[PDB]
Amino acid sequence: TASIAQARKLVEQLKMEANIDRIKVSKAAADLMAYCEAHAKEDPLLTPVPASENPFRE
Amino acid sequence: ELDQLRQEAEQLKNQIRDARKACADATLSQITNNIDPVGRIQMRTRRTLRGHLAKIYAMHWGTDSRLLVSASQDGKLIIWDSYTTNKVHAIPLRSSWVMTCAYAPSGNYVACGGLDNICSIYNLKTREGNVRVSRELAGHTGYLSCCRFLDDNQIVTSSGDTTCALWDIETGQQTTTFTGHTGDVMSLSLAPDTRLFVSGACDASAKLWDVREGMCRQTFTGHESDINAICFFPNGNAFATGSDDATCRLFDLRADQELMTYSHDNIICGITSVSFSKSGRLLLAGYDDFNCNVWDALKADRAGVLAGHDNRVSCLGVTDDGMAVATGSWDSFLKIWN
Amino acid sequence: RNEEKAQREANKKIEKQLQKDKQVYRATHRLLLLGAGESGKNTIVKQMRISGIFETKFQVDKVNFHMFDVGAQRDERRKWIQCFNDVTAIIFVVASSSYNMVIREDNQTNRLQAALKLFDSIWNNKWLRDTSVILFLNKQDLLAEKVLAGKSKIEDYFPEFARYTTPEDATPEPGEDPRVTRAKYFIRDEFLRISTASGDGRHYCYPHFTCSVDTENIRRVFNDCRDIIQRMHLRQYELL
Amino acid sequence: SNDVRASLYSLMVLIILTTLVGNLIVIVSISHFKQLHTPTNWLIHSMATVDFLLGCLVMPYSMVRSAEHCWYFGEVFCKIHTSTDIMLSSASIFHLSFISIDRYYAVCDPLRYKAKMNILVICVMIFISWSVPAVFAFGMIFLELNFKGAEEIYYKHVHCRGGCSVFFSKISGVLTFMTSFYIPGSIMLCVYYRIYLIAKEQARLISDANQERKAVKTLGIVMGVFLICWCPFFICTVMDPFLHYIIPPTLNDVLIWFGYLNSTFNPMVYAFFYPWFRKALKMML
Ligand SMILES: CCc1[nH]nc(C(=O)Nc2ccc([C@H]3CNCCO3)cc2)c1C
Repeated sequence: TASIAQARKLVEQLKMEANIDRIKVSKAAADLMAYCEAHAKEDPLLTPVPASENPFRE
Repeated sequence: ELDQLRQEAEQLKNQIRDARKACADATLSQITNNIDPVGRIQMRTRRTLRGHLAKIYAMHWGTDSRLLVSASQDGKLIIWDSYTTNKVHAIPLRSSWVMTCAYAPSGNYVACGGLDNICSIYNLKTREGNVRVSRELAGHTGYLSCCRFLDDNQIVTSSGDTTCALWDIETGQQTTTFTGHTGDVMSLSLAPDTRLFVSGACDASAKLWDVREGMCRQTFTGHESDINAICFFPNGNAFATGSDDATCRLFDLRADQELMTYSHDNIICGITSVSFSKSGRLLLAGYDDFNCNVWDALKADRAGVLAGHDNRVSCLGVTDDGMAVATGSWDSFLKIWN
Repeated sequence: RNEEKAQREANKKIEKQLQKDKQVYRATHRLLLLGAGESGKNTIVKQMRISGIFETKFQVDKVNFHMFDVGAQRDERRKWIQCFNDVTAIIFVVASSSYNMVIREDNQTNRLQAALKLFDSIWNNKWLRDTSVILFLNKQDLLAEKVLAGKSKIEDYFPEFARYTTPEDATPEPGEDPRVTRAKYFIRDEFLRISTASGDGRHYCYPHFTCSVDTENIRRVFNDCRDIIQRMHLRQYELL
Repeated sequence: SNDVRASLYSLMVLIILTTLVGNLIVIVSISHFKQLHTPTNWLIHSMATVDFLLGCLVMPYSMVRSAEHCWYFGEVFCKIHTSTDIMLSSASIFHLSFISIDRYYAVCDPLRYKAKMNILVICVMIFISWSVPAVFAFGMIFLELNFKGAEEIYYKHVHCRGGCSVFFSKISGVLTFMTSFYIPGSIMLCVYYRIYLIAKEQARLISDANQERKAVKTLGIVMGVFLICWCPFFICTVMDPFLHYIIPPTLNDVLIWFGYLNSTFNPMVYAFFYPWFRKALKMML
């Protein structure tokens, strides 16, 4: 039936989702922290940027 | 046979949850506590954009980071020049119920959508000075929530029919229709690599879709209300989700894990719009408390508060270079804050 | 700079046109038009006449009216509802006739129960708290020929109406078949019972009795809207 | 005695400070809020501004004139003084009448309110109420039009009251009364009576549907303030010329000070009485 077909589709989708490589959360957190600290040097809108370079002029 | 399918689905769910629990053997709370806090942050409004009639429902920015667009409940799509604070374009619509905006990377196409279930593509730079509806997009049954341009001849539409769709502008066909979810979808966000995008539905479950293969790729859960806003990390590894339960969350694609979240025991309203900065150090979220309450992306600490609006904040945006922030609320007042 | 002068003049012209659009938008009055599947809304919009969403514009005497007959939203959802917190009034339309135990939806209960649940949900919604609901009962003459024979009594799925007695408010001035007046005032009374649960002076209810198709469906709306605004302007000045 | 003089000085200081602070608070609150820029709020702002000018540049100079029963400096300053007091009080009266008309259109004709009371007509109201009083106030005073005769009466009456004072003749007084305290008062009375009837019928309908005082209290407050303040002064000054000008100056002092008390009480009836304004003010706090 239609319910049988949709349940089989969901089961197959779950099987496909299970067949995915797993990456440790620590590595992802380290990469995120590294990117954040590497690009924090420029960081406009956070660093005290000079008042004569912002073209808003107010 | 239905019972067998149910039991095998439950077994698969048990297996995947056990695998997820096995992988979640670490957390970043301690290490982010080790890092130095950013400190005190305060910003003040620089310009104020006004001229709409009813509550502003959307806002999007162009790659030039100078001009932008806004959509009103009246039925007006207005293209602003933010530097000089001028209106450069004004476009009336046929449907008065519009809740979408988009601006083409090429800089000459604009889209709009909403209850009418038709997404209109407008040609900004034609032989004639005036701007005309280039094409129309039928097919969706439910209301359109948002629309994004993949390129100059492609577009992605998210509708109230619990189904999203790619569209080729030239042929006007609902090619590459992504079907999934149970409840309606209301938010979308593309990727810099222009190969994947995530969608959020009211059933508290976000789906990462790959455009090329045209089927579902990843699934993320963890919220207790409808998904109200979505944004995608500049690095392309993470994304931010905002719901109506006063909780913002951050997830990572590679780990496929519900990562750290935010909470402050002084707010009860729901989030409406969420957006990062250039470097991703701080995250701006709009609430119903008539202000933008900015958080630190790593410390999960309230570092700065941005008041100045007197109604619900329904859309906010940060330009690509992290140069400035724009916020538009239900008082019909776009304001640039820096 | 000639270029900046051109920019300024273009912005001025844009503002000049948007001002006229402001005047026209401010002049008119906008009314949602929410109804049921069985109730005949096409007939009413056709009478006022003489994409999933439709609009019908008309003027009664001199006020411009915009009726937003919604047909595009995802029915089993409330997200589209908050888009309508600034309309003047909702023209709720449920017809009096019920055929013989006919359900509005497959999972929904009978019409005289699904309509009650719909009215309750719309009334108690937090986003809809300053809008006055206008009931509009249709297919009245069909009910007049329905209960007249007595075969399909209201007692088919209503344990009451046997102990019900007509109130003094019943004034059928034409005087036609005073037997049906009991039934019509019954259905009006369960519709009016719900409006008093959360009624705290912010939003009212305006029942009506409409038979088939008639031109007066225009005029009534006019009158109702007027009254609503009066009360809305007598709570701002501590006069009501 | 000096004790009564000191008491008068203290009372007048209290009155001037009260009017200044109240009008300033109203002006600053209505001046910068996006949620309240309705044209009627512009009319309230104009009321507050004209009351503030009256409280700043007219009150203190007549504060001491009545205190010592004498005038310090004559020449031509008292001319502009008596021509400014007229202008400011008349502007206040006209603003009150225009507010009444606006509320009448707000209630009696509810669904054509914003297609008639837009910012264009309200600007015309402000312009008329600022221009018409000023022209006559300066013309009559400068062009020697106030008495148009009775020179002996003018000279002996002005000298008695302290050196310079407001004087009215028969025809001038009759025209002043008819043009300044008959159209505004009658318009206000008729408008608020109609609004009272409408509110009474609507309250009765609601009461006998879901089974008066507020309308009585509010219209009371408004009419009581206006009448108790202005009516005695105008009635006395219109009856006096036909009674051979037999009136002690203390009555005139108290009547002018009742008009001033009206200028002081005005921004509490129209701005401090309604919940939305107090809500905004407490939101500031
Ligand atoms: C605009 C038409 C007009 N034409 N004439 C007058 C006039 O005389 N009004 C007026 C108002 C107040 C006073 C009091 C107030 N403070 C005490 C002393 O003066 C006197 C006169 C008007 C209005």
